[PDB]
Amino acid sequence: PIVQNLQGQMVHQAISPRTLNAWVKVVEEKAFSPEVIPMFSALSEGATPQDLNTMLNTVGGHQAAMQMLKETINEEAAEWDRLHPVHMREPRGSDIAGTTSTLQEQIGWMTHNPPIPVGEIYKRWIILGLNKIVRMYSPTSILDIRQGPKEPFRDYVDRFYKTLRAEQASQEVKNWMTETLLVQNANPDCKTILKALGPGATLEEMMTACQGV
Amino acid sequence: PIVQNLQGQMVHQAISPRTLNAWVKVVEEKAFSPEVIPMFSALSEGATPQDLNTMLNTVGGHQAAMQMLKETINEEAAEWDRLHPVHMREPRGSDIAGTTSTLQEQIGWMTHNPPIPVGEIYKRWIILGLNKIVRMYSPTSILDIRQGPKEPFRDYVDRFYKTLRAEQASQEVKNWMTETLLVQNANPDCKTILKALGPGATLEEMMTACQGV
Amino acid sequence: PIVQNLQGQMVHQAISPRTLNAWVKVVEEKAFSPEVIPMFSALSEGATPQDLNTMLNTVGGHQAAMQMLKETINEEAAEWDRLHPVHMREPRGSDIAGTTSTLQEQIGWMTHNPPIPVGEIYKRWIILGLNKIVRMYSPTSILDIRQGPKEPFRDYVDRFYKTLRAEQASQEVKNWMTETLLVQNANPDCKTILKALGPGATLEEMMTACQGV
Amino acid sequence: PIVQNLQGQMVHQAISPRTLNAWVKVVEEKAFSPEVIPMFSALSEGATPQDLNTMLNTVGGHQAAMQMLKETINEEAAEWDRLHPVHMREPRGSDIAGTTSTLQEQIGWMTHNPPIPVGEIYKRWIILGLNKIVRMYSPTSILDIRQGPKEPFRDYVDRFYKTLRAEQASQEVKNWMTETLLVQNANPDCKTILKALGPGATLEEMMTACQGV
Amino acid sequence: PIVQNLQGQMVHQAISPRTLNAWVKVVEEKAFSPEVIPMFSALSEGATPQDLNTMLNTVGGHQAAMQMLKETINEEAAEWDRLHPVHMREPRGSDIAGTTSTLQEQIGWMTHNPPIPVGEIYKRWIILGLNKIVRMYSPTSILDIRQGPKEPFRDYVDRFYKTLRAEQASQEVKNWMTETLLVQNANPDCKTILKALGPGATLEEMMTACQGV
Amino acid sequence: QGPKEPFRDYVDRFYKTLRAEQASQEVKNWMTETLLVQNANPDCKTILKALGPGATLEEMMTACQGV
Amino acid sequence: PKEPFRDYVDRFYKTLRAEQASQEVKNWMTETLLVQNANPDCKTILKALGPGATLEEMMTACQGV
Amino acid sequence: QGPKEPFRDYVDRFYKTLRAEQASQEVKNWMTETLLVQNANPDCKTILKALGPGATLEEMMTACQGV
Amino acid sequence: PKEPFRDYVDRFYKTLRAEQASQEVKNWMTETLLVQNANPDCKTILKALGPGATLEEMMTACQGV
Amino acid sequence: QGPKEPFRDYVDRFYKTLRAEQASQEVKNWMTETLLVQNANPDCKTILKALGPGATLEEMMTACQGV
Amino acid sequence: PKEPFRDYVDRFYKTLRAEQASQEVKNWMTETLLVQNANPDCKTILKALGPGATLEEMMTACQGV
Amino acid sequence: QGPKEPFRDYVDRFYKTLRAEQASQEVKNWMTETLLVQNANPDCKTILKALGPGATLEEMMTACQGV
Amino acid sequence: PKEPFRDYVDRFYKTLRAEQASQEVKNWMTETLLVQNANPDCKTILKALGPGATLEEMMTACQGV
Amino acid sequence: QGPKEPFRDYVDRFYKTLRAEQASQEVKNWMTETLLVQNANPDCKTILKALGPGATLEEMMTACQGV
Amino acid sequence: PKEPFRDYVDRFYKTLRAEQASQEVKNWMTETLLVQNANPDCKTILKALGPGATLEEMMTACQGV
Repeated sequence: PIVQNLQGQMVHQAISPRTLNAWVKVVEEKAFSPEVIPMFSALSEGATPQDLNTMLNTVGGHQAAMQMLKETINEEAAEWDRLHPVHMREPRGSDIAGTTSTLQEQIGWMTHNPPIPVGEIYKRWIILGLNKIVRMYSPTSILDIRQGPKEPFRDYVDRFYKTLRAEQASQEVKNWMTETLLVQNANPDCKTILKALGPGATLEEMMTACQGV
Repeated sequence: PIVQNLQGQMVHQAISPRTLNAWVKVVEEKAFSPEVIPMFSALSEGATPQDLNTMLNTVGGHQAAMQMLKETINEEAAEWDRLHPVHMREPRGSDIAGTTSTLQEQIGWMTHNPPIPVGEIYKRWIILGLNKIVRMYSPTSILDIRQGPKEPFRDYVDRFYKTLRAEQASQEVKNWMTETLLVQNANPDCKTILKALGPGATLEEMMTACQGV
Repeated sequence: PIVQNLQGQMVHQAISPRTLNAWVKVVEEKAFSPEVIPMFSALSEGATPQDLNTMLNTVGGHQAAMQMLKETINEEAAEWDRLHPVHMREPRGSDIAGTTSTLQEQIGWMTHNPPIPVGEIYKRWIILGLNKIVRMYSPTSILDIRQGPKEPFRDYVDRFYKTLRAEQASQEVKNWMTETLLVQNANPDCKTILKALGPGATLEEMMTACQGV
Repeated sequence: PIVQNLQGQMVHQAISPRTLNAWVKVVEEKAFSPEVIPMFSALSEGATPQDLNTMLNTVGGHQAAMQMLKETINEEAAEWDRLHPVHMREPRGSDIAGTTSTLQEQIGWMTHNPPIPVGEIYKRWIILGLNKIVRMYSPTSILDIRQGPKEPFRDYVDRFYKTLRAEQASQEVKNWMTETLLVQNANPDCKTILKALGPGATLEEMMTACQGV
Repeated sequence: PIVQNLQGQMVHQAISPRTLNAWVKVVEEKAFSPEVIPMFSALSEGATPQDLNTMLNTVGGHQAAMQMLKETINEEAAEWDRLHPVHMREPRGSDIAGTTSTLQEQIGWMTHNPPIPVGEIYKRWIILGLNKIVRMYSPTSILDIRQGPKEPFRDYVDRFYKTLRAEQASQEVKNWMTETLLVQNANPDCKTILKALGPGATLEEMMTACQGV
Repeated sequence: QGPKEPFRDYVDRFYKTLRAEQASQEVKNWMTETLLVQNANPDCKTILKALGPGATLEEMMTACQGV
Repeated sequence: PKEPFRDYVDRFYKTLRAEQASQEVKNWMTETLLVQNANPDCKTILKALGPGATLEEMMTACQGV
Repeated sequence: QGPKEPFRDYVDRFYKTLRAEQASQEVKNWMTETLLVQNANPDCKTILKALGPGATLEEMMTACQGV
Repeated sequence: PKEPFRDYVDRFYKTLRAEQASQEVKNWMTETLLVQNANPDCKTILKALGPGATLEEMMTACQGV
Repeated sequence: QGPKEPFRDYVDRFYKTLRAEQASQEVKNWMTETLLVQNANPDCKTILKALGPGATLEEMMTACQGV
Repeated sequence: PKEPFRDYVDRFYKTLRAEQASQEVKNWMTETLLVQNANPDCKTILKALGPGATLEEMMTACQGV
Repeated sequence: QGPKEPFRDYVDRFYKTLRAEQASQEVKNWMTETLLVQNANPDCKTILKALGPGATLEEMMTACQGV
Repeated sequence: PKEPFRDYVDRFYKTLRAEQASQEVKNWMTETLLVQNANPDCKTILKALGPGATLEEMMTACQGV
Repeated sequence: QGPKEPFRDYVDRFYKTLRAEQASQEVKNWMTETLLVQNANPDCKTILKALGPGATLEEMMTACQGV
Repeated sequence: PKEPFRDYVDRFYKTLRAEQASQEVKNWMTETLLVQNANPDCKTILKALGPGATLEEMMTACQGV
């Protein structure tokens, strides 16, 4: 992170040891279940690119996942260099990625007016790679999720949304999936309740109708 | 949060990374079980509206829940604008919600004399939305909770109160529910013990009578 | 808590958000099992009455438990007013409870010479209420605890002491309970080993005799 | 702990609330399993005797364990007074134990040149008492540990070493126990593999030979 | 760690008590499962050799593991003394290991220009020893890992990679192991799917082909 | 509600009981909304739940007649 | 009896094109009679819509039961 | 208490034993309150628990006679 | 024998309106005799109230057992 | 797809249905890619998955004919 | 029928060395005929490669099925 | 110890073996205390454990004779 | 044989009041003979006390076995 | 290795296969050390593991002949 | 056949004290012949030591198999 020093000038604060341990727990124990993206996004709040690379040094070891992450970062760095050609110096994609930039360059950019938020930029490329990894480690297609013959509708909704949260689908597809597939893949008793609501039903109406089904 | 700087003037302290991770754990792993409201209320102590929005950026992803939260916030923001028409400037509902206000406006209001506690105000609108979400994700009506034929009365009381804590019921209804339904839905042996106490029984008397039932 | 400011004068430090979350976890998940009293006592180290009330705002919601806590606090506040009649001003019971006192009054009392430790006083009234609540939520009388026919003696000793720790019993009764009931309620094989030690046996002798029984 | 104040003079920092809660978790939930000694040793890093007594106020409640701890501390305090007769004043055993010494005496001793490290001294007496308690609560003699007929050798080695770590045995006895009993109490198939290594085998050779046995 | 003091000069900050407790949890509870190396690497960020030795004082007790660690450190210290003969003074291997160096020597080296990063050097020797220990405590050869007849391919990939992460294999061997053994040891149905991809398949292609197999 | 009981008869039983019930009007409001659906016959209950909680008694009867 | 509801509808509206009642009557005819002359199962399903149902609602609800 | 034993007889057994018991008056207080109910016959015990712990022995006998 | 307790009460008080003892006797009559002439099960339930029971307590306790 | 149905017939069924389906072109894109493989016959599905998602319909038919 | 695919290939190419069609024909002969004259199982496996398959792909795919 | 073996005979077996055992005197001290009780016959072992670890061999034999 | 140990003790001490040996003998008589003339089970239990046992220890140990 | 196969024959099978194997010399080193023991017959494998990984092929054969 | 290995050793060395070959031969005799004349099971166990085994290794390994 970045902290105002005793002289009032902004200075680096290293990402604290037990924060990195909380990220190591998230990488090692949750096996890229979709909550890894929220927890990465949270633990890296205000992280400089040096801090973000300090976190990715423990995605290393998951060498298949790390490869997908590195190539996604490189792909986005090239796309940055394409969208923003050459005119502190303005950061190139490798400067955003914290490989070629100095720490003082990173903090300078993040503390500029207007800010050049290279940390919270690079964090988007990393989150996009983590989305690819969460897809790879997903156990099921959304089309495989069906309600158990005695499964509570809440628990099926959780299985469904947890899977949907991993999918590649655009929001327009996720809307269609929510309405059609959540109804379609319910068990026949609960499906009968859901069908009676008609196509415009909110998830609130669906679940409140199916309490104790 | 808000912290007195080295100059003695009040300044922003960002909600720390591992605090946000503790909130991500509460959203992701506890599936809007009713303890999500206490834990939100605790983790957001002294949060500015910018901090609260930083926490809600991880209710996003639970898109059905996030919709209920956004529309509840907008509903309360309109109700604020109705209850407090136009006369720092006094905050409009979108200023309470931290969308249109600056961070310095938020801290200025929260540090005024008397304080204008826009953080601990907005936190009530958020908690009201989380109550709607906790209802939606509740597994059972309070009327579905019945003591198992060999369930310890303590464990049934916990199942009952945990469900009652999710319900929409006003306190007058919750009082009636406690006295009549907790007795009514006990198993017949324990119900016989509870009935013998009469209608005025405290929960202490009920549980102390039913130890080892 | 209370912290020496940059001017050297003592000032309030708010009980930190993730400390309150650790208390919410203790209230919500451990269901007033007896370790709730140690964890309350630990998390509230150096808490002012405003801090303690900030912690009790999450016992609220457990409305039966909260009622027992409020009436125990009020009972102790009246007993304080009785034991210390009217002569900073000396704190009345409601000043100890942090309802009628200002934060500066609370810190002034806690930092006086000699100290008037209104925080670590009020914390005793709260712990006394938590003892009543731990009794109510206890699953068994100490007289119901018997060693399983193949239960290791250590595990029965833990079940016994965990229950004994919840009981109302004075220390003289707890001594008698330890010696007579721990022997009496062992299974007949282990009971035979324990009886052979005679009445003066320490718990160390009992357990070291019963390793691998 | 001890911290350099803004004037550069050393001053007390109270053992933080959530550190005490992490110790309460270690005492309450791990039932004096042998890792309680490492976790006590870690959480009490740089603790003054006042801090250490603040931690032992939650071993209280485990009244049998607390008695063994108190009498071990008193025994060591007398042994200190014997080994160091009367000549800040030099600390007596009760000054090491933080009962008769002031906080400023404790910090003065710990910050002297050479240091008089009354905290990290007293912590040894406490750890010696915790060793007695870990023995009492041990479930088995080391002689009771035998490998299951299909138990992986790693898991038996863990059961064995975890038990050996609780035993009274001197290091010379622990060496003999490791070599003879770990071989002797293996199941006959794995025992056949281990015997083939001869008496000089390292634990590395034993385990690498028994992978997938 | 190392922190800039109020005078701007760099000074020691002790590795905080609850950080050491998080390491004790990692050593005691995770039984040298391979995530112990990431968690050591994370918790020891910026650790001086005195801090690292403070962490290794709780690998002590796992006396077989501690022996492998000590001899690996001594082996690397001798190799350091060989690779860097005698010319602050330049650190010898025992100065890197923090046995013969002073704390001020350690911080002086770590804060030099260019830095002499004795902490993040010594941490490599420790991690190399932890790799030996993780091998010893590994439950299986990579050749023993086979997919269950109904095991999801994701779960077999996790079992495989978790085992591969423990192995001695160089990266060239790990590449060959990934491609040939992951295919070879799949169950015959999933193996049929994997074989159809040909030898060049990425892990992404393998897993996306085997979703719901 | 009985296993074959017409919904108009069950409504009559319910409100006839509710007049004797001694709880306050606030509780009776919650009762009329929650219990009337909860204790309905499983077929009739399935019809009623599809109306949602805002339905009037007239609408509930109009839907459930002949179920 | 067991005629698919779309076929019963087609018969009904084909007849309603022929018989010559006034518009208010034809409205009432569709709304009451299309339900009341339906198969007993279909009639039971259709009454769950109440009196406001358009034909599209009736067909999408019934599905031939 | 026996499976058919009159409560007055069980009280006589209990207090006759309590006079021989060697524990202090503090323990005997706890005994008279806790054990007398705990070891009562399950029917009689069900009557006694409904009186609550503040009941006198006279009240306990007055309630349990003829159970 | 098995008469519902409300009916036994009604018979008793209907009789107590007729027989002419003084008020102190009538008080004692309700309190002792309404219990002691009850059905044996009802009598067993009613004695659990002790001597202080009003008729409302007696009826709400017994419920016809 | 049927247990013995030729893949060209299943493709005809699928796209004939897809023309009647009322969802937007964005959804239909996702449908044509995902559902066509997902609902294929297990043998034919095994052939299709080996082509990967980038395969054209012509390639899918060319592979699955005679499966 | 059940001849191992390598032996069928060897027979085919041994024959293709003898019969005298032009190069474009020989290319088409290997590509179409080596598949179309294969055993029915082998033919089924080989068509999964499409028309671009080299002989090395054909043999490493078929493995004699 | 055998299922019927007199404790004096088991002590003779044990110490006769202990003289042949090659471990150091520190280990033999731990052996004589721990193993002698641990490997005793379950009845005899129950007698021995009640003496506690500080008992002498003479006391152990004096207690276990005729068990 | 199966006589409760308290009764055997009472017989023994009643006899020891009568027979006229000197005090050192009477001490030895209680200590050795009260054990050695006991029932074989009682004797087995009592030897577990060793020679130092007072009569109160003997009775509280034996309990009539 | 076969259930009765002489170790010299299994070594010949293994290295004859290893010459055909297309992996690099680094992989073949790991193969010769790991697989030769791992795939040995359970009796022969038990002999081989007792030699440890540093043993030469000559030592492995010298130990396993006649197993 | 089934003779305990210590007894076979004792017979062998008792004989080796008598027969008069030179020292290099006696070394080879102990090393090869003590194994090769052993019982077939013992011989199988002993070859697992290789040629370097001293008699103490041979006895502590074999244990009479």
